[PDB]
Amino acid sequence: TSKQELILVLKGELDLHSKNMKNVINNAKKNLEKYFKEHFKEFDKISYDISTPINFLCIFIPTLFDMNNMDLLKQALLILHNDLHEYVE
Repeated sequence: TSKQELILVLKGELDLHSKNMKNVINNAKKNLEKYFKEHFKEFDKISYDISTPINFLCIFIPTLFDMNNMDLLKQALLILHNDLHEYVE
């Protein structure tokens, strides 16, 4: 029903394992359970993908939307932002 995507952006100064993908799995997962552990049972799924190693990241968070009130992207927008904000590399 509802579809959302977060245009991530990293750097090409890496040549061994990308923390980007690991950042989504750590968040998309931690966030998911966060709703299941805090709210017991919610309604929202998260996914991600890589758009060329020398271009940009393509995040695709699939959510039905209904009882979220736009309070789940706070972590997604922060994780990606902080990633390209300071460095965290």
